[PDB]
Formats: sequence, C-alpha cells, structure tokens
Amino acid sequence: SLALSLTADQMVSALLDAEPPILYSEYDPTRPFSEASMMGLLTNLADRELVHMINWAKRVPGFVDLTLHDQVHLLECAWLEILMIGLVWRSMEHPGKLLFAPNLLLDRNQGKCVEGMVEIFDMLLATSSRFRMMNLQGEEFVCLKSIILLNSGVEEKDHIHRVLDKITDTLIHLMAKAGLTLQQQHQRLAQLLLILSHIRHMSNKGMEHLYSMKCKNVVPLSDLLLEMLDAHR
Amino acid sequence: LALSLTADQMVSALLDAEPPILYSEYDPTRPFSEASMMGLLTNLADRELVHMINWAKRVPGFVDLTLHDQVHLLECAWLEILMIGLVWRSMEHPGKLLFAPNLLLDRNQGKCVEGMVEIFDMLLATSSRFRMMNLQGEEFVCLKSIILLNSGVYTSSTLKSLEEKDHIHRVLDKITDTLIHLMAKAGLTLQQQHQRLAQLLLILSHIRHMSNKGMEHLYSMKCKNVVPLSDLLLEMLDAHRL
Amino acid sequence: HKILHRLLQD
Amino acid sequence: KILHRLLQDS
Ligand SMILES: Cc1cc(C)c(B(c2c(C)cc(C)cc2C)N(CC(F)(F)F)c2ccc(O)cc2)c(C)c1
Ligand SMILES: Cc1cc(C)c(B(c2c(C)cc(C)cc2C)N(CC(F)(F)F)c2ccc(O)cc2)c(C)c1
Repeated sequence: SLALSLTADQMVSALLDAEPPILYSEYDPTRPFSEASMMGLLTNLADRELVHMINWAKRVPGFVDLTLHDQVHLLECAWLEILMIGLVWRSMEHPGKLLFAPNLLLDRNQGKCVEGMVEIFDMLLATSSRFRMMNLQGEEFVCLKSIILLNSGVEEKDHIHRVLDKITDTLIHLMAKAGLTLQQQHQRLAQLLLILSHIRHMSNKGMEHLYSMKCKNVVPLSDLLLEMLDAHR
Repeated sequence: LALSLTADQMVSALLDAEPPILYSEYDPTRPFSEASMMGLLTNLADRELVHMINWAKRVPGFVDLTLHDQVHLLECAWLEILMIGLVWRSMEHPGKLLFAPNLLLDRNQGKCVEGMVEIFDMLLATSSRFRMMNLQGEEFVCLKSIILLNSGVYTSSTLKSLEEKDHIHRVLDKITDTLIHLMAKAGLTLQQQHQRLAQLLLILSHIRHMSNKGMEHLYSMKCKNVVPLSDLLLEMLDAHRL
Repeated sequence: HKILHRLLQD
Repeated sequence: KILHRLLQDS
C-alpha cells in the first residue's frame, strides 16, 4: 500500500539497504575439481545466498503486500535468475572470469568439470561484459533485481504492476540524475530490460541440467534446493 | 546501414516485411492424438520457418550481419518469434489461439500433449496482456524484430565480433526510438511512454520463458519419437542442446 | 508448510 | 546447415 508513494530516492536507498552481502564458500584449494566437488561448493554457496534472498525479498517495497502464496511463487520463479544477476555483477571487474565467491573466482575451462555448465558460463561472461561496456551502476543493478523478483511470475495483478511502474520511474530518475538526454534515457532503459531476457534464458538452462544434475546424483542438494527445483519443473 | 532511417521509415519497412499467415493441414479426418496434434503444429512451423528467414532478411540491418551471426540469431529466436507471431494472431480471439485461421484452438485441446496446456495458458495470458495494453500493429512488429536481434546477441573476439555487436545495438537503439515515437504520436504522456516501453520489454522475457519450456517439451517429443520433425526443425532444436 | 513457506514468516 | 543454406539463397 504505502510502497506506491515512495519517491524515486526513498526507493533507491530502500534497495541499497536491503542488499545481501557477498559470501565465502566452503572452499579447499587443495582438492582439484570434479563434477561432485564443483557442485558441492555452488549448492553450498547458493544454499546460504538463498536465505539472504528470502529476507532481501521482504524488504523489496510492496512485496509483503502480496499474499503468502504470491510471495512463494515469485521467489520460486526468480531465485536462480537473481543468483545469476548478482553473480554477473560481482564478476564485473574480472574479465574472462566469474566471481562466484571472493575465494572462488572461476574461469571458463573450469566449467568443464560439469557437463552443460561451460555453455552457461559463456552466457554469463557475455552478460558480465555487457554490464561492463554499459557501465551498469550499483543503483541500476538493485532496480533490475527488483524487476526480476516482481516479473518472474507476474487489484492483485495491478499492485505489482504499479510497483513495476515505480521501479521504471526510478530507473529513469537515475539516468536523469546522471545527466542523460531523453533519447539516452529511453535507449538505456531498453538495453537494461533486454538483458533480463538473457538472464531469464540463463535461469532456464541451469534449471534444466540441474533437474538432471539431480537425477544423475553427483551431489546432495539441500532440502530447499530440491524444493525450489521440483516446483519449477 | 539502416541507421539512416526515420522512425516512420522504420515502421513501414517492418509492416511490409511482414510474413503471410499460413493455413494448417485442413479437414482433419481422424480424432486428435498427441501424435496428430504435434503433426499439425510441426508441419505449420516448418513451413512458417521458410518465410521467417525471408522476413528476417528484410529486417533493417539484419543483412549487414554475417551468415553465422544471422544463423545464430535465427537459431536462437525462431520459437519466440513463432510464439509472439501466434500471440498477435490470437489477439481478437480471447481464450483461443489462432495457429492458423483454420486451426483455432482453445486450452482443452492441449490436454493430450505433455506440456501443452501449461505453455498454452502462458500464451493465453500474453494475449490478454496485449488486449489490455491494446498493443498496436506498429508496436508488434517492433517487438518481434527486437526479439530477433536481441535473443542471441550475447550468447566477442577482435573488433569484427565486437563492432558487429555495437551494430545490432545501434539497430536496437533505433527500434527503441521508433517505439517511443509511436507512443508519442498516439498522444501518450512521457511518463506513460517509459512505463509502456518497460512493460512491453518485460513481456519479451516472458516470451523467452515460453520458448524455453516449449523447446524442452519439443525435445522430449523428438526423443520419444512422437512426431517426424523436418531436417530444418531438427537443426533448430539441436542448437538449443549445443 | 514448505521450507520456503515458513522462512517467509519466521 | 539447412538454415545456413536458406540464408545464403540470393
Ligand atoms: C544450488 C546450485 C545452484 C546453481 C545456480 C548452480 B549452478 C549450475 C551450474 C553452473 C551448472 C549446472 C550444469 C547446473 C547448475 C545448477 N550455477 C550455474 C553457472 F555456474 F553456470 F552459472 C550457479 C550460478 C550462480 C550461483 O550463485 C550458483 C550456481 C549449482 C551448481 C548449484
Ligand atoms: C515445430 C513445432 C514448434 C512449436 C513451437 C510447437 B509448439 C509446441 C507445443 C504446442 C507443445 C509442446 C509440448 C512443445 C511445442 C514446441 N507450440 C506450442 C503451443 F501451442 F503450446 F504454444 C507452437 C507454438 C506456435 C506455433 O506457431 C506452433 C506451435 C510444436 C508442437 C511444433
């Protein structure tokens, strides 16, 4: 209700505030990597990241206005996406690599220990270099996260749409503040939102051979990761 | 270079680049089975794909790309493009989906194909979305050419690969221009323009999801050997598994 | 009642 | 190479 009257700037501060930190991984650089150990570290990483995410979500303006079921659904649809945007962002300053954790920065040929990974690796790296060349901003980054959350599932169908129009407003505000022409603001808004398509696609691919990387049981995946994974497919 | 086009010129060249609506193998003389349904849609698509290449070649800037880049994008977007095309078709047919004027389906006629109804309802919702936003023919074409140029843009080595990507980004920037120019002419507030633009492009990620799940079942069908895919349709799939 | 269900109420 | 061929057509 009261989320709709948040000004552009109360929403920017509101999101930067709710930002999860960057986690370390159960990582022993002694043991080389296999399919098993490589899945060990990421599901451990993402397991923990999931818990911050759930809490992040609730500080997403207007999110707690949705009935329990709605909130479940969105997180069930966007979790991997959000993981992947976050990962692409902290991987920005490291070309050719992927900063899973500060202690786990991976390059391309290490996605080979797991089949189907390397391909998603290339897509992520690609997005990372799109973020770089576009010079995405922290304040822009958290808005996209908000969009992903609220758009992955998408009176009750209106509320979220209003919030979505608020985040657009906000994104626009930031490009305005940066000193962009009306023609640059609209072009960048388009370039931002089309990256989301790609993120969606990355999320769908990972879900595929992570539903089969569950059958081909190379690693235990927590009860939550399974829960998230089974209601997606 | 097609950068040198006004918004108007962009629209016209897209509206007359448009592919023709095709018909399904008509008078069906057999009840619907999973095999039969999937034969109608697969025959349809396979034929639609030939005119998509044609339509693609006529999307400003597309031809300025090199063959492998053109293959990549088309290989990447064919089913999204098919599905937006569908959604648009079924515009004035609420609760139905006009795959062809003589194949107008509602949701109970997906009940037989593992995975259909689910995908069907998403496509139904999108139709509702467009109706509600009253998407326009001139916006529609812009959306679809976005999907073409955007879906495989990222998926870089020396300025040949690099400058090739500034190029489709120019072209894409143009479609944005021309999308706002359309929204303004329809007399929308500048605040309504950026909100409209955003909502429209957000549906593009729902289309992506459409295609991906559709591709998934399309693979499941192939290996279950339910329907005989064309050689072209064989390669369109095999790009999404390699 | 679902892992993700209770973690949103905690 | 069906796709590839088809685009190569003048
Ligand atoms: C619990 C879990 C979650 C993910 C998203 C991943 B994967 C994943 C990968 C890499 C490959 C396959 C074949 C399957 C998965 C799930 N993943 C994909 C990427 F590396 F390709 F990008 C990932 C991304 C971000 C993150 O914070 C944690 C993991 C894994 C291995 C385990
Ligand atoms: C060659 C081919 C291509 C598509 C997209 C489809 B499917 C498709 C269907 C119906 C179900 C499954 C499980 C998978 C697919 C690919 N399809 C899905 C929908 F109807 F559910 F939306 C479709 C969409 C647009 C179009 O012009 C033609 C077909 C089929 C059956 C065959």
